[PDB]
Amino acid sequence: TEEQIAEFKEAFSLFDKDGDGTITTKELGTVMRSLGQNPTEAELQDMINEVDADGNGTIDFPEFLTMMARKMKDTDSEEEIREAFRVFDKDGNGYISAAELRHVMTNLGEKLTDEEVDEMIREADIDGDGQVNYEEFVQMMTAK
Amino acid sequence: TEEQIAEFKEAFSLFDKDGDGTITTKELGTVMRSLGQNPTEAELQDMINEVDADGNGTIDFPEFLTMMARKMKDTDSEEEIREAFRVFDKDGNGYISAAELRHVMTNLGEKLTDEEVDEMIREADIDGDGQVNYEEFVQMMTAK
Amino acid sequence: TEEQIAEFKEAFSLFDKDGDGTITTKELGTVMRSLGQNPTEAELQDMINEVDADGNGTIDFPEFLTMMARKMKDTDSEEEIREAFRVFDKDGNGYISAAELRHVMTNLGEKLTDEEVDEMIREADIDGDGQVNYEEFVQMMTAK
Amino acid sequence: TEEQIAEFKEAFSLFDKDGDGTITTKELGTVMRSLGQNPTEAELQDMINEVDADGNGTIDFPEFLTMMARKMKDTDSEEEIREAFRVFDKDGNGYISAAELRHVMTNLGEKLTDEEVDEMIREADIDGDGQVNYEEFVQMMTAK
Amino acid sequence: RRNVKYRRVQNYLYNVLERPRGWAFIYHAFVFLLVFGCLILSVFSTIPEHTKLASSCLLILEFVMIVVFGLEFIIRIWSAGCCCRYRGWQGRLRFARKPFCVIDTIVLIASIAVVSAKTQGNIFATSALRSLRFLQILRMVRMDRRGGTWKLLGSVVYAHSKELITAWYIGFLVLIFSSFLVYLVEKDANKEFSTYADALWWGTITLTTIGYGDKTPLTWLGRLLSAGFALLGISFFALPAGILGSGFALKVQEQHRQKHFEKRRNPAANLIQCVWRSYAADTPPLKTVIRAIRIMKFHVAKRKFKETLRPYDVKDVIEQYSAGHLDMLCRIKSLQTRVDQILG
Amino acid sequence: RRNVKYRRVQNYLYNVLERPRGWAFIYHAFVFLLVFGCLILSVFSTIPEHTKLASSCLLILEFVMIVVFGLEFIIRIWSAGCCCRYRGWQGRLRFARKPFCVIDTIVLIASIAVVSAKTQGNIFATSALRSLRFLQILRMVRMDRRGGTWKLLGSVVYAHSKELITAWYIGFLVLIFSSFLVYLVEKDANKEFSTYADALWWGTITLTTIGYGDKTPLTWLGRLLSAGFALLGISFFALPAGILGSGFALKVQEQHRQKHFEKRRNPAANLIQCVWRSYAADTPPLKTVIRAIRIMKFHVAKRKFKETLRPYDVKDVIEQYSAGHLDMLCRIKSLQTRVDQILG
Amino acid sequence: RRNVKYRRVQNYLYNVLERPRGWAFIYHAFVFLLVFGCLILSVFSTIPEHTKLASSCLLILEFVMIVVFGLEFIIRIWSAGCCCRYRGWQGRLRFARKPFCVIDTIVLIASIAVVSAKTQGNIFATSALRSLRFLQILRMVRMDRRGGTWKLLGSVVYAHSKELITAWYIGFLVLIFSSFLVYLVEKDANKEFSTYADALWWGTITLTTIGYGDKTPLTWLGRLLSAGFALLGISFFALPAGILGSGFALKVQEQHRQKHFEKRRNPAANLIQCVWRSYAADTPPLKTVIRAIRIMKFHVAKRKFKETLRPYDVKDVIEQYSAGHLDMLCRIKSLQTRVDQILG
Amino acid sequence: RRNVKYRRVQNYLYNVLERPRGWAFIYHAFVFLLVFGCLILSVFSTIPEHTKLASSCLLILEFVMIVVFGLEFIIRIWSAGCCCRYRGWQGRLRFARKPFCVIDTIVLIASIAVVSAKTQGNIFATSALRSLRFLQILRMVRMDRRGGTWKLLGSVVYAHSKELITAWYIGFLVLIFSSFLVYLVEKDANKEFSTYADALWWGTITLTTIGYGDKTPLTWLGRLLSAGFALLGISFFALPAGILGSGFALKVQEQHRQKHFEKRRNPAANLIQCVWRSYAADTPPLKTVIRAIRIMKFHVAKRKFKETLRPYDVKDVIEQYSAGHLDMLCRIKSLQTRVDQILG
Ligand SMILES: CCCCCCCC(=O)OC[C@H](COP(=O)(O)O[C@@H]1[C@H](O)[C@H](O)[C@@H](OP(=O)(O)O)[C@H](OP(=O)(O)O)[C@H]1O)OC(=O)CCCCCCC
Ligand SMILES: CCCCCCCC(=O)OC[C@H](COP(=O)(O)O[C@@H]1[C@H](O)[C@H](O)[C@@H](OP(=O)(O)O)[C@H](OP(=O)(O)O)[C@H]1O)OC(=O)CCCCCCC
Repeated sequence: TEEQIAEFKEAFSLFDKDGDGTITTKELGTVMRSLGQNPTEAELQDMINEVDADGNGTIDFPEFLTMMARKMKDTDSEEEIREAFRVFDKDGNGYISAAELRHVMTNLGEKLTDEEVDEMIREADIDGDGQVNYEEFVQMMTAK
Repeated sequence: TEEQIAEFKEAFSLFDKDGDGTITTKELGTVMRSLGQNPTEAELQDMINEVDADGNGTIDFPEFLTMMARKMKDTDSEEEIREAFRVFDKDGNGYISAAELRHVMTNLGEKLTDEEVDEMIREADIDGDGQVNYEEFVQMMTAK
Repeated sequence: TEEQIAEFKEAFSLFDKDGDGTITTKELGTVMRSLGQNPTEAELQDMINEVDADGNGTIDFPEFLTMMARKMKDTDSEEEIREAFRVFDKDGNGYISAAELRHVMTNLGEKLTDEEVDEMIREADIDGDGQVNYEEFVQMMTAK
Repeated sequence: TEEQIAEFKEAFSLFDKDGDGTITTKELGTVMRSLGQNPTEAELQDMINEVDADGNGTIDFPEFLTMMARKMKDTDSEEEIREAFRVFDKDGNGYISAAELRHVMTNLGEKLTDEEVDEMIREADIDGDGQVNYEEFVQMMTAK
Repeated sequence: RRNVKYRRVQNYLYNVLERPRGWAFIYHAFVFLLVFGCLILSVFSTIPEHTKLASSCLLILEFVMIVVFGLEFIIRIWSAGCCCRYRGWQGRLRFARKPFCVIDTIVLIASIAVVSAKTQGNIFATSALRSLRFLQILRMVRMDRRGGTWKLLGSVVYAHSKELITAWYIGFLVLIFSSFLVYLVEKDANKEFSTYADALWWGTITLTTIGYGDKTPLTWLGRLLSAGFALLGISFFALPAGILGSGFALKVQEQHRQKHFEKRRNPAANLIQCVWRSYAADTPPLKTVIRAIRIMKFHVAKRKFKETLRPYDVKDVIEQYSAGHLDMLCRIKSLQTRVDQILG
Repeated sequence: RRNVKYRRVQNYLYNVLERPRGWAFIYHAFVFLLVFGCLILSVFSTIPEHTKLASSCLLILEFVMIVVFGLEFIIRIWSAGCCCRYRGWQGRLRFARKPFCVIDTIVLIASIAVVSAKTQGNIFATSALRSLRFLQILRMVRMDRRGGTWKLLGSVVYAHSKELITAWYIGFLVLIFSSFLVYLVEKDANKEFSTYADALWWGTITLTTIGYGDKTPLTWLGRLLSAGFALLGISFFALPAGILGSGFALKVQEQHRQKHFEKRRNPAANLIQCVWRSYAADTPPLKTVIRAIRIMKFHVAKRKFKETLRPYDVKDVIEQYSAGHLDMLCRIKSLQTRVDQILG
Repeated sequence: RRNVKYRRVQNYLYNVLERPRGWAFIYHAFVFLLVFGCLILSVFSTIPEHTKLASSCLLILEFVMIVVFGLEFIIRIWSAGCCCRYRGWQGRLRFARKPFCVIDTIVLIASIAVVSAKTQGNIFATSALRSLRFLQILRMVRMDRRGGTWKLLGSVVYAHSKELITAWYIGFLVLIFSSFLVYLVEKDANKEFSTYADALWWGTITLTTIGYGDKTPLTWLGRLLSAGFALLGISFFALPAGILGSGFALKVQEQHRQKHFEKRRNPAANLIQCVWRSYAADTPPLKTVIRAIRIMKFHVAKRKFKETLRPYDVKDVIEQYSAGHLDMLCRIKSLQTRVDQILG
Repeated sequence: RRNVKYRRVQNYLYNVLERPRGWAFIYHAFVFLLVFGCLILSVFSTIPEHTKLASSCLLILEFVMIVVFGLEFIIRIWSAGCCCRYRGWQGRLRFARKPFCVIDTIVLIASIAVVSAKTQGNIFATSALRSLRFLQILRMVRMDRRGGTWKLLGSVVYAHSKELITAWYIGFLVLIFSSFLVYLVEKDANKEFSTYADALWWGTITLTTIGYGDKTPLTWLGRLLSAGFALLGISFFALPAGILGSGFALKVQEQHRQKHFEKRRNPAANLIQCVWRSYAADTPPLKTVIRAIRIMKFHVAKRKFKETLRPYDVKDVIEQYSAGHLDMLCRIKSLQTRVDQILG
């Protein structure tokens, strides 16, 4: 994992920009705004709290390494994703229509760019009388 | 009642200021503001509605004459006054303290000038351990 | 129905002002504002949705033709009108007073011009102790 | 108590700044603002009402002397302090953690200066697995 | 001074008698207890094994009753005359004109008649004596002002009329159907279920959960049907009590909430102040017209004092903040217009 | 004029008959009382000790019944024809097509048949007579429009389905367990507790609080277990009635609150005004397209008239003032921008 | 350290004994179960067929009872002394001064007396023994602090006094009237309805739905009147239970809502902080006056800590946003004035 | 395609079996009806006068029972394997690991054993047969997922613990006191009130309103005391049912209100969108850190998706508009400052 830890350290040095070795709300906000995000101070606080496990309020290199070590594809994550998909389900039959999903992704929550939405719609089988299973989606996007 | 109707007509001509023979909200508001009142348009509407009995929305001379004909001292008026006094009563014993009445008249509702309040307090017997009957007040101020 | 479809096409071309063949919210809003209406964007959305039956959000010529084909005088429309009249009824006796109807039309909902209101009041029999049936009104205005 | 009454009179003369012999809201507010407090008019009213016992609304010298005569260390005061400490208790075991108390004193209510907070934390025994009794605190700060 | 206190206490007596509050309620609780004791002794007089002692003690209790109610009656007349509306002979007569005052009068003379007849022993009076005893409930009847209780009950019954009727209809259907079925099943094996009227009596007793036991199904099929329909019907018969109780409790909660939201204090003070203005009223024509306007203010504040009596609504504050919205709109409009004026 | 009044009163008769409100409810209360009296007399006809007088009076009451219901039936037909939807022969036939009109028709002819059979005395008719009498409940059955009561009950039962099922499940478990335990304890000392089915009957009678007394535990241990389980089970058996009653009362409170928050007045007036606009509708093409747009306005206002029918929500005003927030944000933004323009 | 832990655990014992919470409630549930078992065995001692074994087991259970309550008594004294208010001999005496501590003391010595008398067999003690046994309920009685339960009940009864009185009045009228009518109808045919007192007993048993069955109407007219009045009266007799239950539930809902709206956290912290300020208090005259002002702050924050204890009201936020309105008014006024200054 | 539909229907079968909703509830209502019919026939088997036919029909019904439950069992295994978590042999074994699956398994093999023993006639099996029959309730027991009902009941009982305890305490005191007094009054005249335990039995039966009638007071004083204490005690014994029912209804109202205020839709969509972002995640180091940040967003949106699950509060909007206040304050401050800049 020498390459992996080297990459993690490279990223952490990119974010830190100094020898402090910890991530503060202001520095993280400035780095993320360098890409043109403009988040909130509460956003910074919540994001940093999500990472820290000691309660000091700063993300040290070990905390970032531990956070990035765990794989995204996890059983609890899969269950959360499945129930989130079920939240917007009709009859709970495991299938969703393309149009309603398009509307949900375009209005509810984080409004995504139409290019990405069309890419994901065309990624899977959208045929079948306009109904597409989301179990298949869940399988593909949890494959890492 | 020739003198009385003459006085009523003099007052109505003072208020009307023209040959229309009816009182509108705007004209009444201007006349009352000439004394420095500055009321509201809703105030004008409510005041004129209180007088009119035909629903046209204007006080004609007969309506003003009928309104001023009835005497202020009336049994229903006396009952209303007595219950209003009872609203701010302690134990319903018919007596009120000078201090609480002073506070009520100085804060609640139409805040009166201290000169008038002192005049009315000194008008009646304010002695008696600081408690004064309001039944006696009710009798005196309904005497016309 | 060649004359009728010709008139419908003339109106649709007047509204469209181009070869697109469909009605958008912005274009409809501009055309209606040319008469001095100044509606809302939500008004445009609701108006266009009321016409469209495919969910695309634009009124094509066939949709306008279908909308204008159905006659205004319909049994369901008559029932809706009768119940709407009953909403402001006293005792449900089928009769309404001229004054209360005047007040309702002058204050509640779309405030109409007094000229039109007087025209409609004089259109029917307003006599009879100040009470006029609204069933007769319902019959006349549904005659097309 | 000649020295004590002399000190009380010196303080009362410092606050009064005149021969009136009574403390008004405005004068008290100005004196306290001379130290850079900037309180509210409602604050002045509540503070003066807390002292006065006659209802006139001004603190005379006897009222200030009576207020300062009673000792801070009192049984009722001790009970109030103990229950206030219990309000933020976990399991009601008589012990509180240093971190949660720090957070409470830094966020809830009157936010104190970190210097004073550290001084009070170091005043008592903060060891013992991070848990410190507040009964001991209550005993020490009520000693006068 | 002396007369002043005389009328002051007379007024306090009026308060405790005709205006119960606090310990006056304790006083009226005592008189109700005396009435109830008289009623219980009157009932015990019916029993022959106790008739002798029941009537013996009832004579003395009735004597005490007449004494105490006569004293309360005269004190009530005097204290009522205190109020300056029933003062003087004419006012006392007017107070006697009250339906409950005349009712007290008649029950009191009736009670004296009871005592005198007891002393005499007239058979005709004796026979009437029990009916005369019944009149004492009239005291409790009077204790209810303007039939308050009744009205309250009616109100709730009218508020929940639809659901009470639903419960009654469903319960009646269950009663009829279950009674008929149990009759059919047990018309022969059980003699007590001989006539459908007997089955109806059994059904009424069962579904109300009285369950006397005089009639009970015996055949097993009859008992099964009885069990099932009894479950359904006991639920539906218990409904009306539950609906009325919940209505009463929700009504209390509403009254409490309205009491808390009572904003009538300041408008009532406005009414008092404009009343004082109208008093001060009573350039001749200018003074007369000022008096007219002050009377108008008095009436307007009375209307305000009444619209406050209307309890609070959330819709009210919805309109209130809605007014806040229009306010902010106009405000920002003006601001931008004048800032544009600046830019110019 | 004359015909005008003729149809006006005809319409009032329709209102009192098919549209009960106010005193029309008093009218229908009277007819329900007559139906109930007929049912009570029919029941008393069952008793043999009163069968003679019961049937004698029931003959005359049935005669009055047929007369009054025939008169109401014909008056109902005529008044219904008044409404211009059931006018004329075709409209009267359509009104007769109503399920309740045909039900009234059949019950009426049945009643005549009852009277004729009584006059005759046919044994076959006589046997059928009681079943024929039963039909009179159909009047009350008809009095419920579209099964309102039923639906309401169902609604509440569906709203509280989870808790009703909880109460039923726990109560059933308590019934089974307690019945079994009392059976075990008293299977020998008490003969009435011989078979577990008898214990189940006792448990059902006990827990419902009917308590006939036909079966009662005797052994002291049996009585102790009976007492404890009876406490638990009476509570759980009383639950469903309490849950349903509280549901009914809370539903009434919700209906009352929604009624108070009814803002549909102004949108309904908008619907009426746009209806009048569409009427006024009915440059040829410009007029035709204006008519189209007016019809669109009519439909839009109908949708508004419907979304008002949706009762009020606090979430609604939460969004409303939330709109207030965005408003203030934009407002201040604009203000600061233009003031900066000034500074420049 | 060692003594520190000694007093720490002593305090925990005080918490579990005199401050039940969590598992201390489990502990007190156990002691209540022991008291209840002792009471049940004491009752069974009454039965002669079981008196021998009942008393035999009751002797050992009473021995265990005395042992456990003596241990709890001494542990309670010690743990109470822990709290620094009952520390030392004087403090232990003060704790014993508590009414419930002395009650525990007397019941404990009484229990020892019971055991000793049992050992002896004194006839005079024997006769007193049952009365002595009764005292054990005093444990449960003590478990209620400051009569909490009682007060709560009273509160609700006072809150719903008007409607409880309505239900009682109407139910009493129905009882009297129905009992009298059934008496009249059945005074002759039925012997059990011989005296009106017997009819009253029947009415009370019926309307409460107890329905013993000892007295039941027989004549059909009597049964009809009984059925109707029984329906009305069972509803009205069930009312008070329903009203009280709904009151209790609505009170719980209010308590829950108030708990959620509890904003007292920050003002309580203000009270603590100003208490610390007053501590820090304890230029000589300047320091003394600063101490005076800090004491004033302490009292002010206590008042704030109390006005927070007052639960939440919607009227509060109505005034709050109303303050928002005045704020916006003043704000816009100032804005327009200064923009006009600009224009100038 | 074909296999696709195969698994699609397999999933629908899983939904109807293990995820009841809509008509699947109708399906499970049917199986519950079959279980209940089997239980009723099993009970009737106890009666000797019907044992022959009861058992004869019960044999065939048990045969049908085993067939249908075996079919449902295998279909349930297959459909559960559908879900991709119980797929394959290992997944089927995991599904069988469910407590309710193994319970179904054991009850099914037990039922087969019942049928085989019936066929044989083994005395030892015969004796065990009734206990085996009892197991069928396990179907209903299984129908409750995670003991939902139980938990719900417990919740309410814990929510109203204080008032339930109040009702129990007062009712117990009334029971003890009234039973003792009636015992004292009737210890001699009435033989059934011989031992205080008998008086306690009478009191328990009376106050619960069961009123068997086996013991009833005879002496008039006994009947008077019984009447009064019966009124009080019936009210207090009925309390717990009323309190629990009102608690259930208020809980339903709260659930309904929370459902209406459910704002979780948009944050749940945010959670889904950030999940898709994290998927898209899976300059190497820049991509890896972007993946880390996307995982952080996923967790943050899950927390948001959870804090939405927290129902709505008015305190929430109080803070919301309170934020509105601070907003307006800052806004006006900025405005005035910049306008002063203009003036300068
Ligand atoms: C049934 C047998 C006889 C019953 C008699 C017992 C009944 C009895 O005598 O009540 C006395 C007392 C009443 O005063 P209580 O403090 O309870 O009532 C408060 C007070 O009424 C306030 O005025 C209310 O605010 P609001 O201004 O209205 O808005 C407030 O309601 P809320 O705003 O906070 O919500 C009330 O809390 O309550 C008891 O202590 C019961 C002790 C029971 C001891 C005796 C028990 C028998
Ligand atoms: C009667 C027989 C014995 C009864 C004992 C059974 C009674 C029993 O032991 O309760 C335990 C537990 C209590 O905790 P429960 O989760 O229910 O209570 C939550 C919790 O109390 C929160 O504090 C409350 O918010 P708040 O801060 O107050 O505002 C919240 O109310 P709300 O805000 O969401 O509305 C509550 O939801 O509830 C059960 O699971 C019942 C399992 C029953 C299993 C055993 C059943 C016997």
